[PDB]
Amino acid sequence: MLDFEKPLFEIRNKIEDMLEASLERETKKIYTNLKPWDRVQIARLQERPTTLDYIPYIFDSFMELHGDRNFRDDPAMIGGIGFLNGRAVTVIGQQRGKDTKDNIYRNFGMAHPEGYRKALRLMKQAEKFNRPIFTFIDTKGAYPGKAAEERGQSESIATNLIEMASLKVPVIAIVIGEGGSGGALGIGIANKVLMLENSTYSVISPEGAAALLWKDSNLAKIAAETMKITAHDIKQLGIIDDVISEPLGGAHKDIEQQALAIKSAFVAQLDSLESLSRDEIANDRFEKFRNIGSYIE
Amino acid sequence: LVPRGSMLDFEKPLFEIRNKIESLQEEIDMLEASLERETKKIYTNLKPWDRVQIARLQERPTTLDYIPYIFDSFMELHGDRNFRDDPAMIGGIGFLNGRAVTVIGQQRGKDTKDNIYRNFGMAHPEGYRKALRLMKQAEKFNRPIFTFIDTKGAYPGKAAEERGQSESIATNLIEMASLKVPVIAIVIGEGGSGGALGIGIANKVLMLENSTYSVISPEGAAALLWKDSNLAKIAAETMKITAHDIKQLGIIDDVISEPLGGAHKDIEQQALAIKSAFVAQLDSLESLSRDEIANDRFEKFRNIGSYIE
Amino acid sequence: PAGIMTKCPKCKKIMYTKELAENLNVCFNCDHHIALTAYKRIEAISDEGSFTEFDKGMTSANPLDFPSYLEKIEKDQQKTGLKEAVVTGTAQLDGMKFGVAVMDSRFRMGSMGSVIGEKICRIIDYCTENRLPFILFSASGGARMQEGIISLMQMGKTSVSLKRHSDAGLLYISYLTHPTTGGVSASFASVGDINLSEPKALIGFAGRRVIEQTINEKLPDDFQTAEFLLEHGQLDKVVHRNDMRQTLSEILKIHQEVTK
Amino acid sequence: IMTKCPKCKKIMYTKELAENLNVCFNCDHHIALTAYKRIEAISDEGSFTEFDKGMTSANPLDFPSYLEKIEKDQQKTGLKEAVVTGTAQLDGMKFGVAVMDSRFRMGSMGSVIGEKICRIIDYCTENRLPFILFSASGGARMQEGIISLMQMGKTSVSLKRHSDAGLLYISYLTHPTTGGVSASFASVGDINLSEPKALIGFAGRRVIEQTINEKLPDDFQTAEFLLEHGQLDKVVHRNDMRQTLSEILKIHQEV
Ligand SMILES: [Zn+2]
Ligand SMILES: [Zn+2]
Repeated sequence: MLDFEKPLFEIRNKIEDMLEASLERETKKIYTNLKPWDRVQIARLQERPTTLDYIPYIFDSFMELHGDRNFRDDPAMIGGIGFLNGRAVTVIGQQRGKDTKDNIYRNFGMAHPEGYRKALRLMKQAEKFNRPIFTFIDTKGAYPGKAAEERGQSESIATNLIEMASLKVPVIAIVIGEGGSGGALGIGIANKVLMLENSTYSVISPEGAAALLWKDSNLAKIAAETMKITAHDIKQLGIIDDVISEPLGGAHKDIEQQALAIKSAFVAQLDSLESLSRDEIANDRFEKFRNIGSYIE
Repeated sequence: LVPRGSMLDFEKPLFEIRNKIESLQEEIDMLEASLERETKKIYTNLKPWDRVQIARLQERPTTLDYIPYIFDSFMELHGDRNFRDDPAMIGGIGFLNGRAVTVIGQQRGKDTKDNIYRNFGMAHPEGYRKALRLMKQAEKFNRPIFTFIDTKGAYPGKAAEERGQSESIATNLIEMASLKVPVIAIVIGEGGSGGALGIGIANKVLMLENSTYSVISPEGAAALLWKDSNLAKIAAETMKITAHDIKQLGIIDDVISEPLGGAHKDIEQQALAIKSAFVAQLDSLESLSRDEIANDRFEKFRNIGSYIE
Repeated sequence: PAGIMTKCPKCKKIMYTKELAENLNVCFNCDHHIALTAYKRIEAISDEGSFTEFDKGMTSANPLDFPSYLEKIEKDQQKTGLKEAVVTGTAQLDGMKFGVAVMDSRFRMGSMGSVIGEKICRIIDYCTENRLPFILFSASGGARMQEGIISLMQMGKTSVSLKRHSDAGLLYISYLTHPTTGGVSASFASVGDINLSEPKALIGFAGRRVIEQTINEKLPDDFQTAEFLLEHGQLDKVVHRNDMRQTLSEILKIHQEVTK
Repeated sequence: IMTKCPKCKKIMYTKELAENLNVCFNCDHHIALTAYKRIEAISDEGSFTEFDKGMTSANPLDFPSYLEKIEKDQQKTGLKEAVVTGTAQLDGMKFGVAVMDSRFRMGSMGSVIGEKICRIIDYCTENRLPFILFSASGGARMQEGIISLMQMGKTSVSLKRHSDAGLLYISYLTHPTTGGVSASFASVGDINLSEPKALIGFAGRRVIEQTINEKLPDDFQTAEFLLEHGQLDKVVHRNDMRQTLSEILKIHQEV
């Protein structure tokens, strides 16, 4: 039970009819008027659906592929090949972990450099065979570890940025969880970017911004709101292409329905790129990122 | 490898003759002129196993020994951008008579402490990946690549297997295959099997006359074929691992002579012979375009082998 | 009655050969993957009657005049009924055409000499000219030392054909089988667009014995197994032989060039 | 007129220190070099032409106090923003340059820095010039939120086009180079160079120590450490900087 659902916990207690109908009204009211910090908590739920949750509903004959051909197969970054309505595609993304034991195995969807290098290898495979690429962003951030630094965390991300920049196939990214800074952008240099309405995209965690700007990490909520990290915020800035609705209560309430909405958005976004050649697709991505930022001349 | 100072078995005549001329008139110098004759005879008629010992000398010159005599303004560059800077594989950028080039090779180490630091010139996969990164740099800027092969083999270790020794070498073979710049390799030490070939997929391959190039070590072959490691000498002769043998098979393009006694007797003179060979070979490739240069390398390797239809 | 039974090298359980073969030579008692011969491998992954063998008659020469070499080859030919340690050609799986090469470690340990290099090159070049995907089953337990430097160079020879095939935008599936060691491991076996292997297959550059001796330590049990290589990022997938045919069919379908 | 070395506490004359390119005479500690001084040290006198000198930051997120914080850093440093860009020559060879200055909002990268960097890179591409970028960044430009994150992608597209044109990019990582700057243009030079003891990495020492619950080595994240771990082509003492750059430029001089 989240904090903002306390009204419904109070109302559901003076039931264990008029109240019944109110409770339903109050549920719809709360979930149709979510505040930024409410959305952040929905994004951070253990049961927030993962990349491997959605794939079977969206793609056919998905085959998971492992490794960076260099060091390790990173459990936090998955990928493979499949079909989208008969069109061969590559799919990559961070994999959070469905339960507690799984969270440790998946390192909470926090990739090591080997994870980024694996993503890159799979994207270069897609490019060679002219397959569109779909990426699922779902990470609180790249892993801030000792071994991650030794193995070139920064380099692995930075290389993905410049290699994704000039990819000659369509790339479509969607944030399905948190969008943790450079670690999210490391598989986010796409022609089109989507976000679930309750997903986030931030240059730094709200807790991190709070501790730095106000020296109090308990002001995370204000930091979140001031940075404007919600899907609708990012869309207002023209940085993402579309916001995808979630079922009432959040994506975890109906994975199948959520997946069908994602699939539909994938199709529409990919279709908008249909007429572009290999060189034009890369140039399209160039123009997208080159023109982000506001400044006074 | 052979520790500095100890005499090789095939030098016995010379050491025998040495004492006598030291257990001395007209005759003493008869021996002195005879010793000089015998030195030239022995070193002009070297046997395969004699050459193998010379190649394995601790003081055999290394890649970093030759570079300063051959290339100008050489700048060493480090790392694979992936895991580690391998001490056994060095590389960098410089000039060959005013033309910018990239140079890479195994670095064996000049003394005992240095051997340990350099891992005896036995590269780990990070070493091959570093070599590849620098060659890809060369290709981007259209620089010729020179490689120095000097290795008893890729390192057979636990960490080397974990980090993909096989993959690091295999990837070098396919990426070197299609490089769009000229690539010239020279074996200056031992040519240890796949670990040598990992920087050896070149348009032109040279060998110092006492260097070797083998699919396996003489000791390895002898342990496997005859079950007796002590028959390394016959294994070596039977496999035909000397420079002149490899040239006879058309697998290398030229044998570079060493000073009398071996390359270690005159590094500068050796280097100038290498430099001269590098210039000649590179010139012979001058009229080839970026695609032709790759195709030239394709034909070179594609046509190696003998079989009965 | 002899031949009709097979004993599992790992668990020592005796099985009808017929039943074992129908299980694609996987021990049904302990799941140990027993070597599959070249023709049986091809049979397991292709449509009945679709296999066309290439260069079936090519045979080894003795370019170094290595003593006793052509005699050792003849014995392996009598023992296995093969000309040399690789079988190449074209086939179809669910109607999709592909080039194939299967190494057989029974013959001279699957060590790669001139014939294996040339046959592999010819099928790869054929696939390049005809824009076909290529699938190579590696199996090699040492070097073909009787051909000396010429054997080493086969690593380079096969690589140039492979890279040209790759540059044409075509699919190469490397299927590493037990064992894949030495020059083969350090050449075509490790550079598939997709690398697949089988449970517990041993893959590496150097052998366990040589490594343990060099580093003076005892290597873990799983050292160099397909599972280990997958953990260390070197394989796309470990495939139980009972999923082999389905796995290859799906990859071929994903990569099928819109055509004809 | 005096400067105290932050590490060995030795007092020096500011003028003599500057002539020594801000390297401590006593302990060899490399003290931060401001943007224009860095440029002066690596170019032929009078060859520098500054680009976009007057570009200034906006407040697209309406973040409270943002523009006030910028004004203060401007007054303190005399910079418009945390990067100075332009063209110059070294030993007669022309190059594009960008020098980040960590005195200004910690050298954190916002829209202005992203745009100024892209403009010089794009200029270099159109005119076939090599490009050198001195990184210095100690955190995120959080006041511009997602827009600052995107600057990593923005600079990368320009950078990859420059690279795809066959042109040289020298990444010169200076102390400190962390976060998004470290995880973008700073780590992908054709040649990566740094300075003795410079700290370079994705995450800070404190966050990593807390995450892993262990003490990190004293050399952790130093340029020397990154060289050992394969991430830098060369660590360069400031005394050799000008000559190293001249040599690299000469090696890469087109046709
Ligand atoms: Zn069994
Ligand atoms: Zn000091």
